[PDB]
Amino acid sequence: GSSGSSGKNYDLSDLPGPPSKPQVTDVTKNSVTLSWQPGTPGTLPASAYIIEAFSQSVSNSWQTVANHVKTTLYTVRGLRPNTIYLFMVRAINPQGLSDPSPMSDPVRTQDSGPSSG
Repeated sequence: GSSGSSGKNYDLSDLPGPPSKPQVTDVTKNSVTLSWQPGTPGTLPASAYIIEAFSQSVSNSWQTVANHVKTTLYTVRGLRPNTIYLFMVRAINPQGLSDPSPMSDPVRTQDSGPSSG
């Protein structure tokens, strides 16, 4: 469409093109807000997004930390203060998940003080 070239040409895929790397906006002791710009369709439309997180000091796994996200800006919650986190965004469609976004790179939560200062 409004482009017609890329480095590669086609794929063996029926999935959306992935989101951009998220940003980070609001953070607290245990919520943080992520903002990204969306993927684009091809074969099919998009259904929703996921966000995963990973933290060595939480569980050794990547886990789902929001599911069927219908927005581009999302407050994560329930985290641990003074703990590092990673995030990736994933698109969803009628056939699979897309390729992931880039990682957010490791945020740190604040602390469970009030931050009067």
